Order: sequence, then structure tokens, then C-alpha cells
Amino acid sequence: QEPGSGIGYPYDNNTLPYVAPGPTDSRAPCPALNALANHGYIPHDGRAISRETLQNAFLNHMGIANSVIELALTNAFVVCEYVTGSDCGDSLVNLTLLAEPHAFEHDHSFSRKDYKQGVANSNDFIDNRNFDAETFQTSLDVVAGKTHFDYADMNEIRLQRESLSNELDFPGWFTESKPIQNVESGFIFALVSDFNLPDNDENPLVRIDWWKYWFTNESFPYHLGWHPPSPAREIEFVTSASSAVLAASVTSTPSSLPSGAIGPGAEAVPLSFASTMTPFLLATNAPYYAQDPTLGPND
Ligand code: HEM
Ligand SMILES: *[C@@H]1O[C@H](CO)[C@@H](O[C@@H]2O[C@H](CO)[C@@H](O)[C@H](O)[C@H]2NC(C)=O)[C@H](O)[C@H]1NC(C)=O
Ligand SMILES: *[C@@H]1O[C@H](CO)[C@@H](O[C@@H]2O[C@H](CO)[C@@H](O)[C@H](O)[C@H]2NC(C)=O)[C@H](O)[C@H]1NC(C)=O
Ligand SMILES: *[C@H]1O[C@H](CO)[C@@H](O)[C@H](O)[C@@H]1O[C@H]1O[C@H](CO)[C@@H](O)[C@H](O)[C@@H]1O
Ligand SMILES: *[C@@H]1O[C@H](CO)[C@@H](O)[C@H](O)[C@H]1NC(C)=O
Ligand SMILES: *[C@H]1O[C@H](CO)[C@@H](O)[C@H](O)[C@@H]1O
Ligand SMILES: *[C@H]1O[C@H](CO)[C@@H](O)[C@H](O)[C@@H]1O
Ligand SMILES: *[C@H]1O[C@H](CO)[C@@H](O)[C@H](O)[C@@H]1O
Ligand SMILES: *[C@H]1O[C@H](CO)[C@@H](O)[C@H](O)[C@@H]1O
Ligand SMILES: *[C@H]1O[C@H](CO)[C@@H](O)[C@H](O)[C@@H]1O
Ligand SMILES: *[C@H]1O[C@H](CO)[C@@H](O)[C@H](O)[C@@H]1O
Ligand SMILES: *[C@H]1O[C@H](CO)[C@@H](O)[C@H](O)[C@@H]1O
Ligand SMILES: *[C@H]1O[C@H](CO)[C@@H](O)[C@H](O)[C@@H]1O
Ligand SMILES: *[C@H]1O[C@H](CO)[C@@H](O)[C@H](O)[C@@H]1O
Ligand SMILES: *[C@H]1O[C@H](CO)[C@@H](O)[C@H](O)[C@@H]1O
Ligand SMILES: *[C@H]1O[C@H](CO)[C@@H](O)[C@H](O)[C@@H]1O
Ligand SMILES: *[C@H]1O[C@H](CO)[C@@H](O)[C@H](O)[C@@H]1O
Ligand SMILES: [Mn+2]
Repeated sequence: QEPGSGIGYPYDNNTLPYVAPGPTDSRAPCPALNALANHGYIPHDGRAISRETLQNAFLNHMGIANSVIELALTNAFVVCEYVTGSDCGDSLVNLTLLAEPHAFEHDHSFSRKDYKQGVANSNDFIDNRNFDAETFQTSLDVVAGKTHFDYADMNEIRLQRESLSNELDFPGWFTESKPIQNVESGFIFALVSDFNLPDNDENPLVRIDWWKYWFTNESFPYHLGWHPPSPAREIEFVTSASSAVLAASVTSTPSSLPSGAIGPGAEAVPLSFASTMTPFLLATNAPYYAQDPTLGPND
């Protein structure tokens, strides 16, 4: 928001306004990076981004401590080298390359289609990067009619997403990615769980309208009473939430689940790519921005 608006005060005392991405700007498959870039907390054009720029942006504007993104930074630069063919040093070339499929980006996302979802021809691919309202609605409808949801609900959401993707993706494409996805499940509980409840830190409940605002708008839901977690969330909270989602009891089982979908998940670890591998082509679509309605500087 506009610095003088005070909308972030006293949790964020140096806000910047929302500015929609233009057609030449680079955006990510990540709703957090896209929100930071839309506010210029990382470069609005989505290019040439250092580790410290990301660390500071997450810490001072989203209440996300450095420890939370340590592995994510490692993997972002691994993918940058894989896609571009050379070491990116400490200048991530752009945000778009993070949508390199079967890498950091992964199948059965909550709000994006998969790279080969519903393609009739095996060579074809689609936009696995931009926010897709119909996909996100399949996540939201698992918790339809609710204001909040818990770990077991999140487990059901990700199972629904895995079942849909395993059925709809071109045969042989679908690859389960429980470790990375459920770090991101933890990220959701870290950012938009309801800190107004007395037991938030130990038994967090996601506030659904905050989640939907953040994902749909790629900006922060201050108008709904959200503010950055204070103190900033740390990695222990995120991986404990990840664990608890995957440990939660499943009351409703979708068909067509990949083998082992129900049960614990491996620790997420650094990515690696054989130097012989050539990257899949990135989807070229212009960056998504909210248009129903378009957002103003303070939204
Ligand atoms: C350097 C830091 C980060 C990088 C490089 C990064 C990268 C990514 C990538 C490549 C994806 C796509 C995975 C997929 O296919 O869905 C993603 C998704 C996601 N990210 Fe980020 N991430 C970072 C930090 C964060 C943080 C701190 C949060 C929240 C506190 C966050 C929230 C999410 C969520 C919720 C998704 C899942 C979107 C979906 O499934 O539709 N990310 N991130
Ligand atoms: C996306 O952002 C907009 C803008 O903040 C959200 O809310 C609208 O806000 C403007 C005024 O700021 C008005 O059009 C309405 O009061 C809001 N619309 C409503 C309440 O439906 C919009 O709701 C956000 N989208 C999501 C999915 O949260
Ligand atoms: C982000 O960077 C990637 C990697 O450099 C760009 O993808 C390459 O773009 C060139 C065209 O300039 C193509 O020849 C390559 O085939 C692309 N690589 C892949 C793996 O598809 C991408 O265009 C950049 N995106 C933005 C929005 O700047
Ligand atoms: C991205 O750009 C490529 C070169 O134009 C296309 O071959 C791809 O299909 C992809 O096209 C999509 O995005 C472009 C914007 O660059 C639009 O012009 C297309 O209509 C399509 O949505
Ligand atoms: C914002 O400013 C107020 C007033 O000086 C201060 O009390 C508060 O600690 C500041 N918040 C942060 C996160 O620095
Ligand atoms: C989130 O983190 C937990 C704990 O490391 C994993 O078990 C899970 O697979 C996801 O990576
Ligand atoms: C989540 O999981 C990690 C290991 O992946 C732990 O280090 C953390 O304390 C939390 O239990
Ligand atoms: C790890 O931490 C999370 C968040 O505090 C808890 O919900 C979980 O039960 C475990 O203690
Ligand atoms: C969360 O908790 C599970 C089991 O409690 C662990 O296996 C995982 O490493 C993370 O600490
Ligand atoms: C744990 O608990 C649910 C009920 O909440 C059971 O139905 C399920 O089979 C799981 O074992
Ligand atoms: C069991 O509970 C889950 C959520 O934990 C629901 O998704 C399901 O429909 C059943 O009521
Ligand atoms: C219970 O919930 C799962 C996931 O929401 C569904 O796939 C199932 O059919 C039932 O509605
Ligand atoms: C649906 O079915 C699975 C077995 O496929 C159970 O693990 C789950 O708890 C639910 O009963
Ligand atoms: C997948 O298959 C099972 C029965 O095998 C059902 O529970 C579900 O409705 C879907 O048809
Ligand atoms: C079905 O296939 C998977 C392979 O990912 C196993 O993990 C599972 O135990 C079952 O054999
Ligand atoms: C990480 O691991 C891969 C194997 O999957 C190697 O090929 C790569 O060079 C790096 O050591
Ligand atoms: C997005 O842009 C539209 C263009 O008319 C405005 O009406 C709206 O206020 C938002 O800034
Ligand atoms: Mn994905």
C-alpha cells in the first residue's frame, strides 16, 4: 500500500503500493514472489534478484524469517543454472524460469494447472505458471461453506489435487511431489493462519478469505484484517505444519491417487539436475493480474 496510508502499521512501517505486472514483466508460479514483485519489494520487472533482496522482502513485508526460505533460495538458483545453462551467481535471472516443470515447480499445484494437463498431444504443454481460477476453485471447494480449515482439511485438499492431476495429465506426465508441495502447505499455514485465535502458534487454522485474497489478487489481504506474522514465522513452524498435514487422518479418499499418497512424506532437499539434461521449454504466457476487479494501489 501507499507508504502514507498506514495500512501496514505497526507491522510493516514502509509499505509500497500494488502495481499490476505489465506484459513484459516476469512473474513466478509462486503467489508469494508475485505479491512481493507486484509491490516492488523485489524488482517489479521480476528480473535480476539477489538472495538478500529476497530475504529482506520476506522478512520485512511478509513476516517470513530467513530460515523459512533457505532451501527455497538454494533451489531457485539450482533451477536458474539448469534452465539458463550457467551459474547465475547471486542474480536470479528472472522469476519465470522458476516454472520449469518437474523441478521446483511441480504437478498437482493448488492454483495452477500442470504443464501437460489435459493436452491431447504428448509434445504439447500449457501454462503451469499463472494463477488459474478454475484450478484454485477445486482446492477451495474441498472446504466449501467454511471460514477456516485445519491440517486434516489441508490433507484432503492436496489429495483432491493429486487425484485430479493424476487423471487429467497426459499419461506418464504426472509426478507426485509431496515434499515440495507440503512445505508450501506449511507456507500457507505460516502466512494466512488466523493469529487472532488464542492457540494459533500451536494449532493454526487457515482463514480461507485471506488465502483466497492472496492467491487471487497476488497482493496482501490487509483489508480483511491480515497483517504479517509477528514475530516472523520460522522454518520449524513450516515443517511441523507440513508433517502434521501429511499425518492427519483422511476421512474421504479420492480415487486415482498415486501409490503412497496417503502417509508421511520425505524431507524436502536440494534439487539437482544432470548436466546432460536439457530443460523443458517454459510457457510464454504474459503475467496474470487480477481483473475481476482490477486492484488499486492500496489493495
Ligand atoms: C526464495 C523463496 C521462494 C521461492 C524461490 C519459491 C518458489 C516457488 C515455486 C517454484 C513454486 C511452484 C510450485 C508449484 O508447482 O506449485 C511455489 C509455489 C508456492 N509458493 Fe513459493 N517460493 C518461495 C517462498 C515462498 C514463501 C515464503 C511462501 C509463503 C510464506 C510461498 C508460498 C507458496 C505457495 C503457497 C505455493 C503453492 C502454489 C500452488 O500450489 O498453487 N513461497 N513457490
Ligand atoms: C481482491 O482485491 C479486491 C480489492 O481489495 C477485493 O475486495 C474488493 O475491494 C474493493 C474495494 O477495495 C470492492 O470492490 C469490494 O469491497 C471488494 N470486493 C468484494 C468484497 O467482493 C477482492 O474481494 C479480492 N478478491 C478476493 C478473492 O479476495
Ligand atoms: C526468463 O528467463 C528464461 C531463461 O533465460 C527465458 O527463457 C528462454 O527464453 C529464450 C528467448 O529469449 C528462449 O530462446 C529459451 O528457449 C527460453 N528457455 C526456456 C527453457 O524456455 C524466459 O523467456 C524469461 N522470461 C521472461 C518473462 O523474462
Ligand atoms: C507465449 O509466446 C509464444 C510466442 O508468441 C507462443 O508461441 C506461446 O504459445 C505463448 O503464447 C501465449 O502467450 C502469448 C504472449 O507472448 C500470446 O500472444 C498468445 O496468444 C498465448 O496466449
Ligand atoms: C512501526 O513504528 C512504530 C512507531 O515508531 C513502532 O512502535 C513499531 O515497532 C514499528 N514497527 C516495526 C515492525 O518496526
Ligand atoms: C513438509 O515437511 C515435512 C517435514 O520435513 C515433510 O515430511 C513433508 O514431506 C513436507 O516436505
Ligand atoms: C519440521 O521438519 C524439520 C525436518 O524436516 C525439523 O527440523 C523441524 O523442527 C520441523 O519438525
Ligand atoms: C509443530 O509445530 C506446529 C506449529 O506450531 C504444530 O501445529 C505441530 O503440532 C508441531 O508442534
Ligand atoms: C514433522 O513430524 C514428523 C513426525 O512427527 C517427522 O517425521 C518430520 O521429520 C517432521 O519433523
Ligand atoms: C483417522 O480418523 C478418521 C476419522 O476422523 C478415520 O475415519 C480415518 O480412517 C483415519 O484413520
Ligand atoms: C471427513 O473430513 C474431511 C476433512 O477432514 C472432509 O473433507 C470429508 O468430506 C469428511 O467429512
Ligand atoms: C471426500 O473428500 C474428497 C476430497 O475432498 C473427495 O474426493 C471425495 O469424493 C469426498 O467428497
Ligand atoms: C479413504 O480410503 C483410504 C484407503 O484407500 C483410507 O486410507 C482413508 O483413510 C479413507 O478411508
Ligand atoms: C473411485 O473409485 C472408488 C471405488 O473403487 C470410489 O470411492 C470413488 O467414488 C471413485 O469412483
Ligand atoms: C505403489 O507404488 C509406489 C511407488 O511410488 C510405492 O511407494 C507404494 O508403496 C506402492 O507400491
Ligand atoms: C545433483 O544430483 C544429480 C543426480 O540426480 C547429479 O547429476 C548432479 O550433477 C548433482 O550432483
Ligand atoms: C484496475 O484498473 C481499472 C481500469 O479501469 C480501474 O477501474 C480500477 O480502479 C483498478 O485500478
Ligand atoms: Mn505446479
